[PDB]
Amino acid sequence: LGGPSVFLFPPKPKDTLMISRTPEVTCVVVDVSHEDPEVKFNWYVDGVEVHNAKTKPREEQYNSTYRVVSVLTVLHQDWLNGKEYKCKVSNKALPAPIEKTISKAKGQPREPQVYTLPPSREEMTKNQVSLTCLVKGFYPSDIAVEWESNGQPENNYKTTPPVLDSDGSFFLYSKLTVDKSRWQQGNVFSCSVMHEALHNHYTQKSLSLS
Amino acid sequence: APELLGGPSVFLFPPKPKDTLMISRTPEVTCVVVDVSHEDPEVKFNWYVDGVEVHNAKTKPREEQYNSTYRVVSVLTVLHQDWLNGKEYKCKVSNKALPAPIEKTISKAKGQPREPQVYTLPPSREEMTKNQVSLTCLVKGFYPSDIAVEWESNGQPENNYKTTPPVLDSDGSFFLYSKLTVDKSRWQQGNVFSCSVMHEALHNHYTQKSLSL
Amino acid sequence: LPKAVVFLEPQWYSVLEKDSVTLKCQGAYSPEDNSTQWFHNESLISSQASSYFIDAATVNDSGEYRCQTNLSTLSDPVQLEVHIGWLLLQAPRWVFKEEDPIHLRCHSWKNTALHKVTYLQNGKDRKYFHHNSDFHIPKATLKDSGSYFCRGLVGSKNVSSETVNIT
Ligand SMILES: *[C@H]1O[C@H](CO[C@H]2O[C@@H](C)[C@@H](O)[C@@H](O)[C@@H]2O)[C@@H](O[C@H]2O[C@H](CO)[C@@H](O[C@@H]3O[C@H](CO[C@H]4O[C@H](CO)[C@@H](O)[C@H](O)[C@@H]4O[C@@H]4O[C@H](CO)[C@@H](O)[C@H](O)[C@H]4NC(C)=O)[C@@H](O)[C@H](O[C@H]4O[C@H](CO)[C@@H](O)[C@H](O)[C@@H]4O[C@@H]4O[C@H](CO)[C@@H](O)[C@H](O)[C@H]4NC(C)=O)[C@@H]3O)[C@H](O)[C@H]2NC(C)=O)[C@H](O)[C@H]1NC(C)=O
Ligand SMILES: *[C@H]1O[C@H](CO[C@H]2O[C@@H](C)[C@@H](O)[C@@H](O)[C@@H]2O)[C@@H](O[C@@H]2O[C@H](CO)[C@@H](O[C@@H]3O[C@H](CO[C@H]4O[C@H](CO)[C@@H](O)[C@H](O)[C@@H]4O[C@H]4O[C@H](CO)[C@@H](O[C@@H]5O[C@H](CO)[C@H](O)[C@H](O)[C@H]5O)[C@H](O)[C@H]4NC(C)=O)[C@@H](O)[C@H](O[C@@H]4O[C@H](CO)[C@@H](O)[C@H](O)[C@@H]4O)[C@@H]3O)[C@H](O)[C@H]2NC(C)=O)[C@H](O)[C@H]1NC(C)=O
Repeated sequence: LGGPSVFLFPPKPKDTLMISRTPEVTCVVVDVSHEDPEVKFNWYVDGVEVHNAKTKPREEQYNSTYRVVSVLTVLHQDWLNGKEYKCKVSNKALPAPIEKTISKAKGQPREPQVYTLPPSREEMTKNQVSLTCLVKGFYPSDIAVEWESNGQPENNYKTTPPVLDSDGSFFLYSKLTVDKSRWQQGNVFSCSVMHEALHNHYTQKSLSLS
Repeated sequence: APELLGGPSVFLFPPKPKDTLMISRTPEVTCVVVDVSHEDPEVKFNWYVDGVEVHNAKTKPREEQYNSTYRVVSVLTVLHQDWLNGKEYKCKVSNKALPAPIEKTISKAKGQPREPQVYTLPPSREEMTKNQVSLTCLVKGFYPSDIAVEWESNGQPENNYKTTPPVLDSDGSFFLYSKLTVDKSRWQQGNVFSCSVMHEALHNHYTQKSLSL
Repeated sequence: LPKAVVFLEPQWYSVLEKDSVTLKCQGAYSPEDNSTQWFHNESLISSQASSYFIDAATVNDSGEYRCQTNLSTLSDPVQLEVHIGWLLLQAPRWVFKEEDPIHLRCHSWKNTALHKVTYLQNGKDRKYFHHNSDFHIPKATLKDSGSYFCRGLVGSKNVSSETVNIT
């Protein structure tokens, strides 16, 4: 090999769900000499040239080398429908242009099932309490889960990364903590789940005592 | 074919947590070496237990081709206490196809060892609609990340289950969940199950908790 | 009687192992029996070759090399510095100052293919290269007082050269 390198990035998962968010696949080119800093980007969607579709570039200097960045905004549907996004970078010091395609995970998706699992008496000794919320049978792994406690974004709550199941789907927990008192003296919460399934790529499940 | 201009890399993997914790299990650390030169194979290793070599016994190759290049591995049966104590195991691969040898050194993570806490959680009512509920057991507040987990029902073990790897907890500790897939009935019919947790900070490197209705 | 003179081929005084070096003992010999004497650190060695050939350079082949003959006084000395590595920064001399383009070669063990090579001075990247290539300098300048060392990509793995002081 030897020459400029090219990396293609996809859009942020959450950006691809909230239509109010602007997705964008990014095509970075590194190892751009100071001798031939000319970088020609050509983008292609499902085979045809997107031309501009409003694609944007411009260069900067790091090591002692150059880095250019063209960026194509991805149309939600398109992206979600599995359209393939190709980026063709071609430098002068490049014997033949480099093509990089990226695309949303292939295969039919699956509606993530959410279940709130209250803490265990055995742990009702300690001062804090392990609230939990597993989500399983969803596909793909593109998911985010927060915790609305009082119309707020609670602090100390850890979530695990999805793990492949036997089906083909994935699952993941989300132990949310809270001082005993809180839950103790009867309070409520809910985990937020976002997948490319749910009515509006959104669903929430509540969990309190009783 | 595979051009290899470059020192066939080396990878060294630690031993399995259980094997380390069960005094009847032989934990072996392995030094895998890939990209071995067709025209320059077989390598000489060198294991340095915290300091000194250990040529004697503690050795085990057995070449084996692959993609289009060979692959040699060095197994080294450890010393439970040792390992579980901090012994830094070093491996040094030398192929006449490198300018010099490569030294990889792996050892048990350092930090105040922590005793876990296992809690078993019954599936959520809302899941009863399914033809398989999910017996879920947590495992919080422990360190290091090494640990094993299983499911005892009664006299004999389960398979249908998955576990997420440790996750650094907000308090420098660790944790995880292991979800069990049983059939609607099996659970409902009141059967009993046991989350089998193996870690170092255990009264006997073993604890438990049963889950029933 | 004149002194024999030892020359190097290639002209690189610092080299990697596996490299090939050749020490030639130029000069005149006696018409009656003309053997040459080579001296490694003022000591002999299989005495003959008008051109002692160091075929597979290793660390030990390092030291002061001198040569003599049936009609020459002990040659002046020549230093051969042999190192272990993937890369090596070469140059006739590191003590530079004026009117002379600083020639810096980044050499790779066994001459393997080196790419995306950088030339550094004080842990700072001074020059990048897509494919390995020597690092010269237009007009010598007093602003070249530092510590250099190159590094790049042999295949897909990184390699570096021991540091040096361009004085
Ligand atoms: C042809 O030959 C081989 C094999 O052929 C083909 O096989 C098929 C199946 C295909 O999947 C490919 O494997 C391959 O095409 C091929 O690959 C070999 O070289 C690559 C690198 O070039 C090796 O990659 C490394 O993989 C390890 C993990 O290895 C184990 O775990 C993986 C899990 O994905 C398994 O797939 C492996 O088989 C290994 O198995 C383990 O075996 C142990 C024995 O008991 C066991 O204990 C393990 O549990 C078990 N795992 C299983 C099965 O569960 C990674 O760890 C390496 O990553 C690190 O380096 C990369 C750089 O490449 C970094 O990006 C990354 O960050 C890692 O760096 C480490 O980061 C941590 C912090 O996170 C630091 O603490 C570490 O210090 C740091 N390490 C470093 C870099 O210093 C890496 O990906 C691959 O494993 C090799 N295969 C084999 C035989 O194992 C080979 O490339 C090909 N020839 C050619 C043309 O190149
Ligand atoms: C000299 O310097 C160059 C610049 O590097 C500089 O990095 C910074 C951190 C400095 O501090 C210094 O480190 C240094 O000056 C070097 O360029 C680098 O080259 C190497 C290869 O030689 C590249 O490595 C591969 O990187 C990819 C991806 O990396 C991601 O993560 C790193 C983590 O830090 C980021 O640096 C990087 O930018 C990548 O992700 C991040 O950028 C994306 C694009 O901007 C973000 O995506 C966009 O995000 C937006 C909002 O943030 C928006 O949402 C948009 O929609 C979205 O597209 C992205 O979000 C962000 N982080 C993420 C991921 O979330 C790796 O995948 C790859 O890994 C493997 O590599 C092997 C072999 O290559 C391969 O087999 C595997 O298949 C993988 O590919 C490598 O790690 C590195 O990315 C380059 N850095 C830069 C500038 O991008 C240059 O090489 C140096 N010169 C030399 C050769 O000496």
